[PDB]
Amino acid sequence: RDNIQGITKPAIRRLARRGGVKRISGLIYEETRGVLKVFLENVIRDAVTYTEHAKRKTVTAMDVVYALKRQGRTLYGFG
Amino acid sequence: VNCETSCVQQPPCFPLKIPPNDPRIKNQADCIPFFRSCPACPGSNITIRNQINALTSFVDASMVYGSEEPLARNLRNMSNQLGLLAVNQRFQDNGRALLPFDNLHDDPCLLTNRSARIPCFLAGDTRSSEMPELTSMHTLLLREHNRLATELKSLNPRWDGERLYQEARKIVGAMVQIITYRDYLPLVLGPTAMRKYLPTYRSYNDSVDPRIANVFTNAFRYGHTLIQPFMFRLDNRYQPMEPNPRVPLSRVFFASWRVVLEGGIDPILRGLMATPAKLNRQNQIAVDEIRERLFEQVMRIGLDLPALNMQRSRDHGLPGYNAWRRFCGLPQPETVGQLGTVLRNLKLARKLMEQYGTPNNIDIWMGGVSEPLKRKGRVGPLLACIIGTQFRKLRDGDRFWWENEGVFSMQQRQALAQISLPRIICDNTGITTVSKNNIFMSNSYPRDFVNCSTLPALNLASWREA
Amino acid sequence: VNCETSCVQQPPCFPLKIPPNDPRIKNQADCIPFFRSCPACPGSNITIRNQINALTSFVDASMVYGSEEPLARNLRNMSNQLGLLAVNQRFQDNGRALLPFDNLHDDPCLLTNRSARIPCFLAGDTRSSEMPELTSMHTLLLREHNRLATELKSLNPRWDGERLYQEARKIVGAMVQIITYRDYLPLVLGPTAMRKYLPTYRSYNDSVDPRIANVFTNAFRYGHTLIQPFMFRLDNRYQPMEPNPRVPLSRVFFASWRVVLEGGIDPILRGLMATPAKLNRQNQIAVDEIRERLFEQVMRIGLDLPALNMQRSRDHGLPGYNAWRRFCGLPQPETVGQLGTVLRNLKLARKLMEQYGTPNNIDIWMGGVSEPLKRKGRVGPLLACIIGTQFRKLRDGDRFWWENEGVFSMQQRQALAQISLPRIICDNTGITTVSKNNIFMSNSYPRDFVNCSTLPALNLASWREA
Amino acid sequence: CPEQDKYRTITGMCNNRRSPTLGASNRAFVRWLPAEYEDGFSLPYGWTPGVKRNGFPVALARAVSNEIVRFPTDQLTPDQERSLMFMQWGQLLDHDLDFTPEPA
Amino acid sequence: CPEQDKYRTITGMCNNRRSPTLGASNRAFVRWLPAEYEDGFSLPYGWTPGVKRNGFPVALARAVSNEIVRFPTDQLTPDQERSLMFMQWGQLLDHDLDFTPEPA
Amino acid sequence: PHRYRPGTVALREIRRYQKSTELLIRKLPFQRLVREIAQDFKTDLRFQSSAVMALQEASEAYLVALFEDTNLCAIHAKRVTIMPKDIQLARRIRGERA
Amino acid sequence: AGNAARDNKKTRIIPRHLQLAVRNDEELNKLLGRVTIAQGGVLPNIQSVLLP
Ligand SMILES: *[C@@H]1O[C@H](CO[C@@H]2O[C@@H](C)[C@@H](O)[C@@H](O)[C@@H]2O)[C@@H](O[C@@H]2O[C@H](CO)[C@@H](O[C@@H]3O[C@H](CO[C@H]4O[C@H](CO)[C@@H](O)[C@H](O)[C@@H]4O)[C@@H](O)[C@H](O[C@H]4O[C@H](CO)[C@@H](O)[C@H](O)[C@@H]4O)[C@@H]3O)[C@H](O)[C@H]2NC(C)=O)[C@H](O)[C@H]1NC(C)=O
Ligand SMILES: *[C@@H]1O[C@H](CO[C@@H]2O[C@@H](C)[C@@H](O)[C@@H](O)[C@@H]2O)[C@@H](O[C@@H]2O[C@H](CO)[C@@H](O[C@@H]3O[C@H](CO[C@H]4O[C@H](CO)[C@@H](O)[C@H](O)[C@@H]4O)[C@@H](O)[C@H](O[C@H]4O[C@H](CO)[C@@H](O)[C@H](O)[C@@H]4O)[C@@H]3O)[C@H](O)[C@H]2NC(C)=O)[C@H](O)[C@H]1NC(C)=O
Ligand code: HEM
Ligand code: HEM
Ligand SMILES: *[C@@H]1O[C@H](CO)[C@@H](O)[C@H](O)[C@H]1NC(C)=O
Ligand SMILES: *[C@@H]1O[C@H](CO)[C@@H](O)[C@H](O)[C@H]1NC(C)=O
Ligand SMILES: *[C@@H]1O[C@H](CO)[C@@H](O)[C@H](O)[C@H]1NC(C)=O
Ligand SMILES: *[C@@H]1O[C@H](CO)[C@@H](O)[C@H](O)[C@H]1NC(C)=O
Ligand SMILES: [Ca+2]
Ligand SMILES: [Ca+2]
Ligand SMILES: [Cl-]
Ligand SMILES: [Cl-]
Repeated sequence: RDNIQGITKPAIRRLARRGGVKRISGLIYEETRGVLKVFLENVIRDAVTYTEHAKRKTVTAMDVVYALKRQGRTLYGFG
Repeated sequence: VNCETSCVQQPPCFPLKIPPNDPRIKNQADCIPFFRSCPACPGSNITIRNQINALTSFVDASMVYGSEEPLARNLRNMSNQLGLLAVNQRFQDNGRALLPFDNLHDDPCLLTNRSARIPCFLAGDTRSSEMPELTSMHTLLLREHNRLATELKSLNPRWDGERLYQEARKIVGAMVQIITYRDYLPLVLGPTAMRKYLPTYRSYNDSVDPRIANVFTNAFRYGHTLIQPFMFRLDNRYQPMEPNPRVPLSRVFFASWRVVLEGGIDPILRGLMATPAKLNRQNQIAVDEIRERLFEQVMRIGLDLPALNMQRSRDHGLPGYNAWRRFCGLPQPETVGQLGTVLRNLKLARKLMEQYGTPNNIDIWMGGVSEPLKRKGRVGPLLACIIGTQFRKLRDGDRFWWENEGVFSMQQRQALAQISLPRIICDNTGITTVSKNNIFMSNSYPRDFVNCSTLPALNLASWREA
Repeated sequence: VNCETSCVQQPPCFPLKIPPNDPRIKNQADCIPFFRSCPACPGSNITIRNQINALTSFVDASMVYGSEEPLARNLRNMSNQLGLLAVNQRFQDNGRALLPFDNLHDDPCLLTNRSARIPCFLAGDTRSSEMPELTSMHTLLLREHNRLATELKSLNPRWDGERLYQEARKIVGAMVQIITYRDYLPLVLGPTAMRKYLPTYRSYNDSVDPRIANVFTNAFRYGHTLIQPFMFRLDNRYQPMEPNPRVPLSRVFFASWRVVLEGGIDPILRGLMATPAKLNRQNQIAVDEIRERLFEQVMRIGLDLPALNMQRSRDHGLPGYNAWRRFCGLPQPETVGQLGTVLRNLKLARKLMEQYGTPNNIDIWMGGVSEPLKRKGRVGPLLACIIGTQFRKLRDGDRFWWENEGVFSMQQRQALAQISLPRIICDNTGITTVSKNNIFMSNSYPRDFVNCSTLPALNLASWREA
Repeated sequence: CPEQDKYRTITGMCNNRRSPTLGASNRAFVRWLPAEYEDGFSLPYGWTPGVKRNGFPVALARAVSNEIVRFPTDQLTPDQERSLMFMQWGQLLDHDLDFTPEPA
Repeated sequence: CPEQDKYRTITGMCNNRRSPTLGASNRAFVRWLPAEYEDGFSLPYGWTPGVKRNGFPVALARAVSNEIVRFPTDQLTPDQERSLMFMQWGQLLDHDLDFTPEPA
Repeated sequence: PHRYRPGTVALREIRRYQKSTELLIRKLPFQRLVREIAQDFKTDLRFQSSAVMALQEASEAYLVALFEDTNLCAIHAKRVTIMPKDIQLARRIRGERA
Repeated sequence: AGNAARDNKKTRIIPRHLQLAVRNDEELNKLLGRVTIAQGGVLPNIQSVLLP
C-alpha cells in the first residue's frame, strides 16, 4: 500500500505554481509528501475519533469539518 | 447684455432655450435666465476655463463665521469683550437672538412682502436667506455660539473677547464636523460606501489635497430630489400650526418675514424634525415647486432647478456619465440594454437614450440621480463614490480636524463626543419635546420623540484653564 | 529690467545669488542671469502660477515639423509639389542637404566666431542651434523625410505635395516612436522598471491624459549627467580628425559654423557612435564644462547647468524630494541615517543634509540624480517612476500611435518594425560602417561596427496605392 | 505662514503648511477629470447650434427636465426612514463647503 | 473639428476627441502634485531673504552645485555600456516633448 | 524548434493556476491515500464522498499556503529556487514543527 | 461578492467571487483569517523578484 506516491511530482508542481513558486528543487517533492501525510494523519485521526464517538462505521463530511475546526482550520462549504 | 431680462446669447449670459410644446412656457422666444460662472482668470485663451470657490473647502462652520476677513469682522459684536456674534437689533424670537439684517442694493427679501419691508439676513453665506429652514439653522448655530461663549466666559473670567470667540468657534466647528461625519454621511452613503470610502481615522495627511472638486458642486445637488413641496409649521403639541400650517414652497423663497413676524424658528424646527422627507424614485425625481416655480416671486419667470443643474454641469465643462463611471471604477454601459441593466429600469433607459442618444452624453446629475439607491443609502454608486472621496479628502486633509492630535485635549474630545443636534435644539430654542438619536431618521410624532431633559448636556469643565 | 545685464530681484528676473568663496565668481554682488518662465495666465491673484508647454506633448517628431501652423508652413519646400522640406540655399554637406538658416534680431550663433557670420539654423525647435550633434540629428531627420517623400513619389506618381508630405511625416513620426520605445527607454529605465511602468501595448485609452507633467521637464534633465566635456570627430577610418579632433564643449555652443565649414555632420555622427558616454556617479555627477563655462562665448558670464536646474525647479514651485518619493510609493527618509541607507552613501547623505537641512527640501533634480543607478539602467527608482509614468501616458494617450489599430496596415507595421537608426544614418549620410544593433549600447570600434550593406532596408512596397 | 497657530484662519490660508493655498477661499476648483468644452477650453456644449457632442446632438436641458424629471405631485412618496432635517443639514453642509460666484 | 481624420494636426488639436486641448501646443502643464510657492501661489522659494522652507533656510542653488555637484574633470569615468548617441537621442526626445518659454 | 525560456512557461503556469478554482490533485489517488491512512486507526471504515472532497480541499489549501510561506523564505535568502530548508523554516516559524 | 461577479461579467455568485470579496477586504480578511472557502482559489499575486 504505497499511495503517498499517488501525489505525483506534477501535482506538487501545480500546487506550488498556485502558490506563486517559480523554481522548484528536486528534493521538495518528498518533503511535501511527508508534510501532507502528517496533516492528513492528524485530520483523519480526529475525524475517526468523532466517528467512533457517534457509534458509526461511516466517516461523514461533518466529522471532517469538526476535525478541521478543532485545529483552527475552519472550512466553509460542507455544512 | 443683462441676462435676467434679455434672451440674446451674449457672454456672460447662457440662457436656457425652450423646447417646443413646453407645458409652462408657451412662447419659444422666451428663455430661462442663466449666468455663466466666473472664470478663474478671465480673458485667457491658453488656460482651460476653471471656476472659483469662494468659501473654505474645510468643514469649519464657515456658513456662520464667514470666509473673508471683512465679513467675519462685521459678523462680530465689537461693542463688548465677551466675543459674541452680532444679533438683530430690531426683532427677537420670543426673547432669543436673531440674525442681523443685511444691506444690499438689490434685496429679493422685500419683494415677497412689500408690506412687511423685512430685508434679507446677514450670515457667513449669502444664500442663507432663501428659505426659512436654512435661516432657522443659521440662527440656531448663532445662538449656540453665543451660549458657548457665555459659558466659557463664566468658566474662565480671565479670557478676553478674542479668546472667547476663537474657543467658541472651535467648539462649533468640531460640533459641525461630528454631526456631519457621525449622523449625516452614514445615512447618505450607506454602510458599504461609508466603510469603503471613509475608513477609520488614523492621523493627519498633509499630502491629501483638501480642495473641493468641480464635479462635487454638481454631485452634491442630489438633495434637490429630497425636497418636499411644502413648508410645515407645528405648535408645542406637534400639531399643525394655524394659520398657514402648510405653505407652498413658491411662497417661502426669500421670505424672511415668515421667520420674523410668524412665530420665529421654533415651528420651523419642529416641522423639520417631525416631517418625513421625499423619497427619490426613478419615476419621481423632483417636485414641480422647484421645477416650474423656483424663485417665482423674485424673478420675472420661474426657474427649473434640474434644468439649471444640468445647464451648470455643461457650463462647468464636466465630463459625461460614462467618464465618471470609468473614473469610479464602475462598468460603463454603451447600448440601451446595458444602460437598462445598470439602471435596473428599462423604460428610464429608453427615455434617456431618446433624450441624449448615448450614455457618454448623459449629464452627471441626471445619471447620478437616475441610478438605483444603495442599500441603507440615498445616492447611487457613482454619487456615493464621488461624495465619499470628497469627504475623505476633506477629513484627512484638514489639519484642524477635531480628532487630530493637538487640536482638542483627550477630555475635550470625550466631552465633544457626547454632543447631538437634538441637544443643541433643546438648549437654543423653546422646544421641549425633541426627536431621539439620529435626528435625520426620526420623523413621526410621538413615536420617536423624547423629553429634552433626558438628553445629556455638553460638559465644558474640561475647558477651564488653570 | 534686463535680467541679462542687471542683478536685481525684480520681475521677471530671478537671478542666482553667489555664495561666499565661489571658485570662479569672486564678486559676491554679481549674479547668474535667470529668467522666470512665462505664467499660464499672467497677473492673476486667484490661480496658482503654472507654466506653458510650447510644443505638442505627443511623440510626433515635432522637432522637425514644428508645433505651430506658420512655422510648419515656413519649414516646407513649397516651390514645387514633391512634398519636401526646405533646405539650405547657400551651403551643402558634400552634396547633401542642410537645415535652412534662421532670421533672428539677436542671433547667438553669430557671436561664437564672427568671421564666418553663419546664423542659427531654422528647424521645428528653437534650440537646435546649440549643439553640432543636435544639429546633425535635425539634419539627418530632414534628409530622411526628404528621402521618404522622394521614394513615395516614385512609387505613387499620382500623389500631390500635401499627401506626400503627410505620409512622409507619418513614417518619420512612427520611426521616432519605434526608436524611442524600443531602443532608448529600456536602456534608461532598465528591464524591471521598463516591465513595471511600460507593459505591453494593448489599445488606445482616450481617457489617459497625454499632457507633459511639470515635474517631467526637470526630471528628464538626468542627461546633463551623461554629458562629456568634449566634442569628438572621427574620419571614415574612425581615427581622430585633424585639425581639432577633441574640442572643448564651451567652444561648440551655438557654433553652427563648425557644422557648416568643418566637414558637415558625418564626423559628428561618427563621434557620437564611436565614443562612450559619461557614467553618472554619486561623486562624479556633472562635469565642469557645463558647470562653470556654459554658454561662455555668447553670454556675458558662464552659466551653471545644475544650479539652473535647481533654480528652475524652485521657480516652477515643484515639491521636495520626500514629496516625490511619497508620490511614487517609495519610502521617505527623514534623518541623515535613513537618507544614507536610501542613497547607499553616508558621505553624500551628510553633504545633502548640511546643504539642505531636511530631505523634504531637497530639489527633485538633485535628489533624483543622487540616487544609485538601477540595474542595467541609468536612473534611480524615483526618476524611473516619473519617466515611466510620463511615457506610458504619452504612449497610451496617443490616438495616432503606430501600433494603434487603423493607423497602419499590417504589412505597413511589419515593414516599420524593421527600421533602425543605423539604417537611417547610412541612407542619409556617407558613412559606410555603422554600429551594431542597439546603437545606444555599442560604442567600440571596430568590434561593434559592421558594414551597413548587411542591415536590411525599409520596404515601402506596402505603401503603394493599388 | 506662522510657525505656530492655535486656531483656523478665517480665509482658510496656512491650513496646509506645504501649499498654504490648498482649501483657502477665492481659489479655483480642483479638476478630477480634464474639462470637456465645445471648442476645448471655454465654450460650453450647446453654445453654438448645430455642433454635436460625441457624434450626437446636444439635448436641451429644459427638454430633458420636461421628459424625465416631470412627474405628478399627487403621487409623491414620503420617506419613512428620513426627515426634512436630513435635507436641511445637507443644504447647510453644502453652503459650508462650496459656492461658485457669478457676475452681477 | 472634423469627425474623420487621417493625419495629425500640426498643433495637436483634437487628438483626444473628448478634450481636444489635451496634448496641444501653447497649453499649460499638468500638475501631478500641488505647487509649493513661497507666498502660496506665485513667489518662488528664495525670493525674499529670511523666509525658511519647512522650518529650514533655503539653500543657494549655486552653493549646492559648488558643494555636491562639483568634481575634478580628470577623474571622469566613461560608460562602457553606453555611447554619446544615448544622451544625444535623449536631448532630441526632450526637445520633441516639452519646451517652457521665457520672456525676452 | 521554438523553445521558450526556462522561466516563461513557469510564469504562464503561475498565472493560469492562480486564476482557477479546480483541484490540482487527482481524486482517485488522494482517495486511496486517505483510505490507507485511515486504515491505521479503524479497520473496515466507510467514507462519504463529501468527506474525501473536504479533506482534499483542506489539504490543497494548506499546501498552497505552506508553499507561499516557503517562497517568502526562499526570497529572504536571496534565491528563487524552493528548497526543503525553506519548508522546514516556514513550518517552524508557523508553529507546526516547533 | 456581487460586485466581484459583475467585474467578471457573470450573473451568478460562485465561491470564487466570495473568496475574491473576502480576501480583497482588509477587515473581512482579518475576520476570516483562519477560514478556508471551498472552491475559492487564491488571490492572483506574483512576487516581484520572480519577474524577468
Ligand atoms: C484607461 O485608463 C484609465 C485611466 O488610466 C490611468 O492611467 C493609466 C496610464 C494607468 O496608470 C491607470 O492605472 C490609470 O488609472 C482607466 O480607468 C481608471 O480605472 C481605475 C481603476 O478602476 C480608476 O481608479 C479608481 O478611481 C476611483 C477614485 O479614486 C481615485 O481618485 C481619487 C481622487 O482623485 C484619489 O483619491 C484616489 O487615490 C484615486 O486616484 C476609485 O473608485 C477606485 O479606488 C477604489 O476602488 C478600488 C476597486 O474598486 C479599490 O481597490 C481602491 O482601494 C478603492 O476602494 C480607483 O482608484 C481610475 O480613476 C480610472 N481613471 C480614469 C481617468 O477614469 C481604464 O481602465 C483604462 N481602460 C482600459 C480599457 O483598460
Ligand atoms: C497620505 O496620503 C497620500 C495621498 O493619499 C491619497 O489621497 C487619500 C485621500 C487616499 O485616497 C489615498 O488612497 C490616496 O493615495 C499617500 O501617498 C500616496 O501613495 C500612493 C501609494 O503609494 C501613491 O500612488 C502611487 O503613485 C505612483 C504613480 O501612479 C499614480 O500617478 C499616475 C499619474 O497621475 C497615475 O497614472 C496612476 O494611476 C497613479 O495615480 C506609482 O508609484 C504607484 O503605482 C505603482 O506602484 C505601486 C507600488 O508602490 C504598485 O502597487 C502599483 O501597481 C504601481 O506599480 C502608486 O499608484 C500616491 O501617488 C500618493 N499620493 C500623493 C498625493 O503623494 C500616503 O501614503 C498617505 N500617507 C499615510 C501615512 O497614510
Ligand atoms: C431651499 C432649498 C434650496 C434652494 C433655494 C436651492 C437652489 C439652488 C440654486 C438656484 C442653485 C444654483 C444652480 C444649481 O442648482 O446648480 C443651487 C446650487 C446648489 N445646490 Fe441647491 N437648492 C436647494 C436645496 C438644496 C439641497 C437640499 C442641497 C444638498 C443637499 C443643495 C445643494 C446645492 C449645491 C451644493 C449647490 C452648488 C452651489 C452653487 O453652484 O452655487 N441644494 N441651489
Ligand atoms: C549639448 C547638450 C545640452 C545643452 C546645450 C543643454 C542646455 C540646456 C539649457 C541651457 C537648458 C535650460 C536651462 C533651464 O531652463 O534651467 C536645458 C534644459 C533642459 N535640458 Fe538640457 N542641455 C544639454 C543636454 C541635455 C540632455 C542630454 C538632456 C536629456 C537627456 C537634456 C534635457 C533637458 C530638458 C528636458 C530641459 C528642460 C527644458 C527647459 O528647461 O526649458 N539636456 N538644457
Ligand atoms: C452685543 O452684546 C450686548 C450684550 O453684551 C448686546 O446688548 C448688544 O445688542 C450686542 N450688540 C450687537 C451689535 O449685536
Ligand atoms: C405680507 O406680510 C404681512 C405682514 O406684514 C401679512 O399680513 C401679509 O399677509 C403678507 N402677505 C402675503 C401675501 O403673505
Ligand atoms: C525645393 O526643392 C527643389 C528640388 O529639390 C530645390 O531645388 C529647391 O531649392 C527647394 N526649395 C527650397 C525653398 O528649399
Ligand atoms: C572662424 O571661422 C573661420 C572661417 O571663416 C575659421 O578659419 C576660424 O578658425 C574660426 N575661428 C575660430 C576661433 O575657430
Ligand atoms: Ca468651509
Ligand atoms: Ca511633440
Ligand atoms: Cl472635476
Ligand atoms: Cl508636477
